[PDB]
Amino acid sequence: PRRRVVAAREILPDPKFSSQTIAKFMNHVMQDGKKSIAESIVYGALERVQEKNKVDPVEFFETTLEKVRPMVEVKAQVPMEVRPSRRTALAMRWLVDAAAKRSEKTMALRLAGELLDAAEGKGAAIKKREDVHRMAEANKAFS
Amino acid sequence: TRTVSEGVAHIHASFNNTIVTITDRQGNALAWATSGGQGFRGSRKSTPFAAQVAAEVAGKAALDYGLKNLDVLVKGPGPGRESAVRALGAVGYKINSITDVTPIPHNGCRPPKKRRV
Amino acid sequence: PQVKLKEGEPVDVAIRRFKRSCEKAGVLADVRKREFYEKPTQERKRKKAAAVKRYQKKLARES
RNA sequence: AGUAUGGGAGAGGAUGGUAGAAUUCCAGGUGUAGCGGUGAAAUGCGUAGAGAUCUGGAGGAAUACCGAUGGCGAAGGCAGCCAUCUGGCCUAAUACUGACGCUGAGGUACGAAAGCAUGGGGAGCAAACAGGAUUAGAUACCCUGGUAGUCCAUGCCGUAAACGAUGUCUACUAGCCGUUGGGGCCUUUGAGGCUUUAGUGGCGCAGCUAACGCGAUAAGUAGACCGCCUGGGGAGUACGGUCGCAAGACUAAAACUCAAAUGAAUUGACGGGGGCCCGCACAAGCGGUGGAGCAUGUGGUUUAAUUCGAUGCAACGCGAAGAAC
Ligand SMILES: [Mg+2]
Ligand SMILES: [Mg+2]
Ligand SMILES: [Mg+2]
Ligand SMILES: [Mg+2]
Ligand SMILES: [Mg+2]
Ligand SMILES: [Mg+2]
Ligand SMILES: [Mg+2]
Ligand SMILES: [Mg+2]
Ligand SMILES: [Mg+2]
Ligand SMILES: [Mg+2]
Repeated sequence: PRRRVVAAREILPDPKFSSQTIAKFMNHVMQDGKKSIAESIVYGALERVQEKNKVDPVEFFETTLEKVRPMVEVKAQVPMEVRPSRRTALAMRWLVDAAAKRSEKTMALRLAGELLDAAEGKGAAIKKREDVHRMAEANKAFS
Repeated sequence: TRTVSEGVAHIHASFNNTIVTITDRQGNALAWATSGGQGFRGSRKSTPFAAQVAAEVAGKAALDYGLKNLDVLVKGPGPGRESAVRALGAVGYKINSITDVTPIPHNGCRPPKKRRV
Repeated sequence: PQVKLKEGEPVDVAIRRFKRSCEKAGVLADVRKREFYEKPTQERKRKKAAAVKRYQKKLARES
């Protein structure tokens, strides 16, 4: 805004696992206020991955989001360093967008699939991160 | 084939383009690159990035002759004059000195007329 | 300028010193001046304006 | 008011020589894909080798820095360095002439740039002109080339917002602060402080002015001489004459037409002037319209009639919160 700065909107942690990151991803997944269906999808994916490979769901999700998180951006065109909140937001948006275009029937198992793909290193979100890195390198000199 | 230990670098920076020519002593040419030639063919030829790319490619090409120390002479105005020496340092040349050689007439020939834009 | 560089002089600091030396020399302004021919009447008016501004600056400082 | 004698500052004028930087062109060396240009482009240049860098050569024109409401000259105007010829100005004392002065109708000399005649010269820039763009059109602004000219010698031309929009000369009328060239006086720490004179700038009392403003460099207070004006157009025009190779210049009307044309300043309004600031105005996000079927209103067509209103934002699920009779 022109005048003054608005404080960040506090988001209550996820009741089950007490993770603000999980709550933020859940809200990213939500559509039309259907929080119950979003919760079902996210908890189901976390439980599936935990059962498949024995790892703490919160730790694994944080580690994967770290890999998928970007590093640089360009603003209208001059490169700039992304802020921590925008980093996480872009990462989660990229994961959900790539899942939207994935070819599997459902969304929860199809989200777990992309989580494993990103953990391995090959995925649409990682490709988009590499593309933004390339474009930032191309416009590096400015600023 | 020829091997030389020391050389000079000339940066012709203008308002539309930047030329980087690496020569030996006595002015015999060894390599040359241009901001417009190294892609970026548009109004971006004058941007600092194109000059940096040109300097990088010129230095990489000139490394074949085993040049480790370079002297820098810079001519004229234009963005990208500073980027050339930075790119040379990045590629690894040790810059002995940097000097400016822009000509200054002592009220000689009449310049063109003023643009009315 | 002829900015001779020390053994451990970083390239960035060397370029900064070279820019400072060029700014002190003032070659860039001389190069700019000759881009287009300026008429004597315009030059005389510009110098008159410069002198008027300088005297006002001196009086303001003295005040 | 003028003269003799000692010193001082200066892009004052004329003639000749000379030095450095840079642009252009011409040969040679290295070397290979672009160069150049604009808001973006394109014309143009380059593989029979451009642009870039180095060496050598040719020629023209102008003199960076110093540089300064700094300097000089009647005005126009005068810029590197050196020599020759030459005008004026400032400054100290003494010594001379004894009103020898001011202005000036006619007349006469000088007089920017452009232009004209003869001969020479020509790097860069550039009227005209050609091509490429922009635009509805572009005879323009922008871009690529480019002739006269710009330069030199010898003459002509007599013009400019040739302006301080302020004719020359003389005397008098508070003060404060700079700066250029001289004279005089006093301190010392070797440079400073006071005065006076001739220039050149910034404020300002009185006074003047319609106002803005001027104010010892008057547009104040007075004197001497000259030039000029009498509403706006027609019109610095025609006729006649003079000058000029020509372009043109100078002197200079009338018929006719209108009630105005003007100066300074005051409020608003506006500016592709300057700025300052706000709003889901942008930006950052979520979901839509514009594509499909259907509902509803409108414009057009159609009809015997498709009853009448609302029309950018601010009319179009609007008057109508409800037409089968
Ligand atoms: Mg040009
Ligand atoms: Mg007289
Ligand atoms: Mg032209
Ligand atoms: Mg002569
Ligand atoms: Mg006249
Ligand atoms: Mg004049
Ligand atoms: Mg007059
Ligand atoms: Mg006449
Ligand atoms: Mg938006
Ligand atoms: Mg209307």
